[PDB]
Amino acid sequence: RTVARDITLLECVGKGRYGEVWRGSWQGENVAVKIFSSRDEKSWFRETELYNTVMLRHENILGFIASDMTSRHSSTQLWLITHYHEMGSLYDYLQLTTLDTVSCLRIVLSIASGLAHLHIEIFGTQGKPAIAHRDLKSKNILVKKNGQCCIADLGLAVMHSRVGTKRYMAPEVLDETIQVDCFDSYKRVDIWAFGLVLWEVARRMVSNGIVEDYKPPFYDVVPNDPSFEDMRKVVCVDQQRPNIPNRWFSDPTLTSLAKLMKECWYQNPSARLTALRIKKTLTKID
Ligand SMILES: COc1cc(-c2cncc(-c3ccc(C4CCNCC4)cc3)c2C)cc(OC)c1OC
Ligand SMILES: COc1cc(-c2cncc(-c3ccc(C4CCNCC4)cc3)c2C)cc(OC)c1OC
Ligand SMILES: COc1cc(-c2cncc(-c3ccc(C4CCNCC4)cc3)c2C)cc(OC)c1OC
Repeated sequence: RTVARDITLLECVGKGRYGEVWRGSWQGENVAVKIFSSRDEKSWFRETELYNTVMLRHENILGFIASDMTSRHSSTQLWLITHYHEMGSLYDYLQLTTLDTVSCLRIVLSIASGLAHLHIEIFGTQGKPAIAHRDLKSKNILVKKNGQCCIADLGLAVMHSRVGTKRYMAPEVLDETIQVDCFDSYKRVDIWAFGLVLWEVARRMVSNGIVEDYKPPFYDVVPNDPSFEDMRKVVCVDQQRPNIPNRWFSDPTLTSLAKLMKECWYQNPSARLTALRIKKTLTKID
């Protein structure tokens, strides 16, 4: 039988330290092809090892298709092939889209659903180990045509049965007090980052004719490409948190979301809500 492996690379949709991501086509269907830099080969190995251990399948996790290693004359080429989401990342989408109550909640609940699925150990034959993502951010979330999102990029993920993006790092990572021996610590780092993503999305929800412009977390207190020290001063020494605008307190949904954010940002990691509790809270809003 024929094994059709050719993928037509059509358009580069992302480029960075990690390599490039291309919209591609296989057997007439769009796929996304991440071509790894040499600098980032470890992320290919980590994601491949994870998927070789558990084939994750969830509406809110970016769908795996294949991992490929191809020998070249002097090099090794590493590709990760996934489903393609033409609307792009949440980061891109929020730049020039505003949201209503229903679409805001649909986005954030879908993220919480994907994150809870990663975090929760499932026993038995169709089960999975618990997984922490370790690099949650709006550029690592893709928007689907049905209004839900999916979480992408498991290159830093850790299982239980490169470092994260500095802007999204939790206080205990920045002050190096994280209990590296406790898997729950990594879950709590994800929850901190989830709270920041929630803030980013909520700013784009319209209420009473008002909306905030898209900004990344801490845009008003650190530079672009903030250093580790820059972040530690803000998050650990001064214990600053993203601002909640007054106008949110005129809207019941944004008021509830502000409370939720605050409970993801406690300095004490064990005080933060769990992904499952966030899901429950979101289902009771509106
Ligand atoms: C090796 O490389 C690649 C293979 C494929 C590919 C192409 N066509 C058919 C297949 C296939 C899948 C399953 C089965 C079996 C399963 C057990 N029993 C019944 C039948 C046979 C064949 C596969 C994997 C695609 C690639 O990319 C997109 C690819 O490169 C990454
Ligand atoms: C890697 O990705 C893709 C692979 C395929 C593909 C090609 N040929 C054969 C298969 C297959 C056929 C039979 C069985 C089994 C295994 C248990 N016992 C009986 C049934 C498994 C696999 C598959 C999935 C198709 C894709 O899309 C349409 C595809 O996604 C791009
Ligand atoms: C974050 O991580 C990953 C994302 C993808 C991925 C999947 N689908 C769609 C995309 C995308 C498509 C288009 C655009 C826009 C943005 C502005 N306008 C022009 C183009 C952005 C993003 C991307 C990046 C794939 C990965 O691997 C294969 C991947 O790594 C695991």
